[PDB]
Amino acid sequence: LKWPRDLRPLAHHDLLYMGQISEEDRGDFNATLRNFLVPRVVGSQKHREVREFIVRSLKDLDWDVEEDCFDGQTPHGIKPFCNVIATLNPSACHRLVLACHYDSLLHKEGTFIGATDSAVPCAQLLYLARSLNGKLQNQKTRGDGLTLQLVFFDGEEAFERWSSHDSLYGSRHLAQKWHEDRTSAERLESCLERSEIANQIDRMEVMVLLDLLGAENPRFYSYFGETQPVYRRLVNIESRLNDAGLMELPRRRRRTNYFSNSSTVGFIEDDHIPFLKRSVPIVHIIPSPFPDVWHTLDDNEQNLHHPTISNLNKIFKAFVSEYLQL
Repeated sequence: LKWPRDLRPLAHHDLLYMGQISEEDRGDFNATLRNFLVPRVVGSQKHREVREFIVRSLKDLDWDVEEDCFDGQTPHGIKPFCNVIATLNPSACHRLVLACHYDSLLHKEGTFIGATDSAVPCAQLLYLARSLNGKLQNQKTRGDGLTLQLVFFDGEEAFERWSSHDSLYGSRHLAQKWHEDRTSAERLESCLERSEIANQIDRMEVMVLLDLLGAENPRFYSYFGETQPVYRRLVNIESRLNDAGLMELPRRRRRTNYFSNSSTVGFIEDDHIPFLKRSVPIVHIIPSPFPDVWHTLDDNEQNLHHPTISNLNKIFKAFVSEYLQL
């Protein structure tokens, strides 16, 4: 079946512009990232400070920001959780949703930063909102029924052994909340003609979930045939950026190959699961294999690979620009 929205290839001018990273761009991203490179344990002061920083950053950009807060039972007793949902144009029927988790694992061995997991994704979402703000604010005026939404999930990590009941606290909560919140196309602005809207979850046109990003040479695959048309845009954008010589490589005459033009047989549990189960199309931007530092105390700032992060930022900026026709 065809994707419900016609995907217009990015004009060369826009590809080149989105594929630019200046010294001011690097500095802004790095300043943003520094705010996340702290332990973010559920219920802790630093976790609250990170949430407040996300919320303030997006409110300052004139986004609608909801703090979806609740208490949930865990193997460590009752815990507070707060998802952050930022929506550029609340009234727009359809949302391109970009997401990640902002909590960090309570690690048995000691202080755990979770730099890839998911401090970098968090910073990338805020960087997108900041770097594209002018274009996003212009797009919001169009009345085209499409907008950008950023979701920062709380409580992705298990407190003890990962299980259906101990993991994905924020995403399970939000998916259920939105699924049970009934609405219809008539209540919303400019829904696509053949849309079936019965609840808030139906407004998530596609959820692009970023996780475990920041290590060198990640390998992505299309995890869902349903979103192959969207995934293939990431493949294409990466190819075009390489052809134009806009990717950072350590030697001349190399290419990045992050987005494999294949699917893989791999089952990964993550914040998309509660949405997938409710028919939200998913693009899961998570590497396979996971970074070598995964869930070790070495998942820290110095083990990040900055040229890779820069390259990913170019792909993501170009992707959002293409999808929203910025």
